[PDB]
Amino acid sequence: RPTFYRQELNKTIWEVPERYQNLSPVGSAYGSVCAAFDTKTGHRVAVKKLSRPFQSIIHAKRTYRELRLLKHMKHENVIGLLDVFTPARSLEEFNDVYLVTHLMGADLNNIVKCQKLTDDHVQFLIYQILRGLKYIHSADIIHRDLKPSNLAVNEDCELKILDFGLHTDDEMTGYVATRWYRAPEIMLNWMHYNQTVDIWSVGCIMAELLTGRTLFPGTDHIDQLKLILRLVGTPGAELLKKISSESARNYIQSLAQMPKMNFANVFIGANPLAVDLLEKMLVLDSDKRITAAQALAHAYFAQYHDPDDEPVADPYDQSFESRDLLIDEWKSLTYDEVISFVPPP
Ligand SMILES: C1CCN(C[C@H]2COC3(CCCCC3)O2)CC1
Ligand SMILES: [Cl-]
Ligand SMILES: [Cl-]
Ligand SMILES: [Cl-]
Ligand SMILES: [Cl-]
Ligand SMILES: [Cl-]
Ligand SMILES: [Cl-]
Ligand SMILES: [Cl-]
Ligand SMILES: [Mg+2]
Repeated sequence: RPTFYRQELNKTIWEVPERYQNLSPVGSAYGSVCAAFDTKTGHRVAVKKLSRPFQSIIHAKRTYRELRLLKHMKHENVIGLLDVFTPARSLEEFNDVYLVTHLMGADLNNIVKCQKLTDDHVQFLIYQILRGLKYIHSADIIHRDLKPSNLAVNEDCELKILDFGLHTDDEMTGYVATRWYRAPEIMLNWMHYNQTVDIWSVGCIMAELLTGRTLFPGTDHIDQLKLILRLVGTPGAELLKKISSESARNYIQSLAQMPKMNFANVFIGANPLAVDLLEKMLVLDSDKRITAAQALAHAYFAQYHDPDDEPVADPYDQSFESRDLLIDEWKSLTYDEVISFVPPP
């Protein structure tokens, strides 16, 4: 067991192993984050102290869920776990959880907002998102919250996916980027959704990289749906059959019918191969959207595609999600996962 030291930073007590030095507050409802230098590995890191991890059954289960998922992710284009620790010496005194990851600088917002992106840059950035998603989806995990602020990028244009969906009603209301990248079937709860909700998000992000503008910046759920249907057309009977809410089907049928637009007249001047790929991602019927593995083999990525270097994940057991436990049982499971952690090479 390492030696810990305590300190108060911005009205919060931080007790961490000596290896972590020069802690500097950088952000704060799921927890507080400090930047630090990890003397063991030489990396600058983010250290997150979880806020009230075991205050309710819901919170204790969410803590366990986040820890299991971060321990599993081992891929160049996905954020991984460098360390996890508690200053507790026993389950009896266990109350605080700290998570350690690589410190991320820019996100994709800083890139698209204030940079000139060639088509070659768009190819490489979207390639890396799809490479990470093929890995994530192979474990039957759905990200659910892909958007530019959840994509870290460095000076060499290398990309990592972070901030897995693990949101409230108010946070999705109005003119907010938190909803602009969501597939319509989950935005309006049309049906039980698949992993291709993430592919819809990738299409929205690719369109924005190519044009410098948000694809579907709706002022509310209904305004955003209208923008979406103007581009991809209104649903045919085949998809309407798959929508569960009779009220939702009723609402859809009240709209005048519209054909799919010509994407070459929307994304003027774009690489024709990029246009072709967007038409395969931005399909209203989620059964018919291209998958991550299929998209990697698309001719738009011929420069980067290497089928011997696009790995899949080890199997991921999520049976706990249907389990009904007490706070102290979720807490004990989390404790076991903290003490069994093995750091990467
Ligand atoms: C590339 C730059 C981003 N979009 C902007 C969006 C906003 O409303 C719509 C949605 C798509 C169907 C047309 C209307 O365009 C235009 C071209
Ligand atoms: Cl990482
Ligand atoms: Cl503790
Ligand atoms: Cl964003
Ligand atoms: Cl990175
Ligand atoms: Cl439903
Ligand atoms: Cl058109
Ligand atoms: Cl597992
Ligand atoms: Mg985020």
